[PDB]
Amino acid sequence: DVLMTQTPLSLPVSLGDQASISCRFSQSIVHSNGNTYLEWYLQKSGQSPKLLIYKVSNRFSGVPDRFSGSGSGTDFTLKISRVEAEDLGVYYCFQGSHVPRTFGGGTKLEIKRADAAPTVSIFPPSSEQLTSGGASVVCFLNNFYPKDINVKWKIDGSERQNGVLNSWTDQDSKDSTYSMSSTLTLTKDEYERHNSYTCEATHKTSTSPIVKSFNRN
Amino acid sequence: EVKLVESGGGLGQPGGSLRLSCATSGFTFTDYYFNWARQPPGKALEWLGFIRNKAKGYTTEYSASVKGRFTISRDNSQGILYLQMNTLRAEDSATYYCARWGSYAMDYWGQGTSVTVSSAKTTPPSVYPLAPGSAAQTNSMVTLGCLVKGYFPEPVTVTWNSGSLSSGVHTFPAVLQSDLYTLSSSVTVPSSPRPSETVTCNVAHPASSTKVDKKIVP
Ligand SMILES: O=C(O)CCCCN(Cc1ccc([N+](=O)[O-])cc1)CP(=O)(O)O
Repeated sequence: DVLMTQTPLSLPVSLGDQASISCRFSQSIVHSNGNTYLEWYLQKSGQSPKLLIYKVSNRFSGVPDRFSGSGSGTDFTLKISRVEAEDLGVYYCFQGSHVPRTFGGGTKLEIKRADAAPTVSIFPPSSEQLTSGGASVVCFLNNFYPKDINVKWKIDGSERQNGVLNSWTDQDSKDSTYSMSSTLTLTKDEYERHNSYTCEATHKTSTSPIVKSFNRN
Repeated sequence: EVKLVESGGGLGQPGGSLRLSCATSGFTFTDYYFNWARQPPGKALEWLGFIRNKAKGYTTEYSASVKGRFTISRDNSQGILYLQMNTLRAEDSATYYCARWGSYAMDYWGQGTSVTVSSAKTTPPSVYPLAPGSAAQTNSMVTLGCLVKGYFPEPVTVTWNSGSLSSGVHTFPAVLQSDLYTLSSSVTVPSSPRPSETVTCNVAHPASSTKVDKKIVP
């Protein structure tokens, strides 16, 4: 079988710059009839995927000339010169001629901006939730850049894995940052068995982790 | 105009079945191969399989993820394409798309049809105030929020002070928890404006006919 590798997962760019996306294969996908069925599609947020380039370098009618596909045998490239707002979304290379027939992992075109540390805020369980027998501790890690971030939960100083659910926002249309929310959900019983609750974040903006905690007492 | 229309989406029962259709018009149906793809909310687009044209005998190919469990078929007299999904799983919750394929590859796609595989029943969410601890250093700005827990189906709407607070707001994508959805939202205001000025999250869950205004009390 042929292995397809689309890179990168994420592609930060500035408006006006060119972007290059890569689709490579573990072996040749040229068909005996001479064609190479390597296609490129764009899927904008909340939209159906749309064709951009077919058979490696054929730009579909209606696609701006800024877009172009190239490549050969095992290595393929989608180039976008002078990137504009309309181009933001997820690009996928695709081939359905060799097993596994498939789309690539996707490349999300995003906007480049200055590094920004997150604003971390932790919140204890409300009396309303407690009365219902549950205890959720919430931590927001807001407006950071770049998107990569790590969060650790600790109860009484020991790391906690069970019961943690996380959510992430799409890049902010206005300030180009990212935000994250993590919630540690415990029973009232377990919550009332411990005192220290910590949400700790590590981001490329600092070697020191951001630590936010609260004590039940 | 070349047209592909998916339909049949809805809530599916785990272990059940569901047949999606893709009605076409505007071109010669039998000349084309047809593809089915799906995109789970918060996940990548995924290829499911295709059915070839008349010249190729309408044979089929499937992804390893669904081979033997989904069936792709086509009614050549009606110009309709089907996706028979058997023994539904939660991983099948996604927006499904059909697309023809030919010399111009997948040049025309349908608008998609959404499927959600769950045994849950409509359930209002519990709305909880998120206020900073008694012991927590002062700041220039203060962040508050609301945890909207355990509802079904999607979605819920969250505003702050009736949309009066729009800037500095982050409503996070919902996640599945205990077979129900949970979401949170954050709002950031200057520290001098609160608690002197009330901050309330207005959460609406139309399916259960609920609207909750939760005030963030210190
Ligand atoms: O038969 C032709 O001349 C066109 C197809 C050329 C080979 N194809 C390439 C091919 C066909 C279908 C797709 N698609 O996504 O639907 C992609 C690539 C494979 P097969 O012979 O049908 O197995």
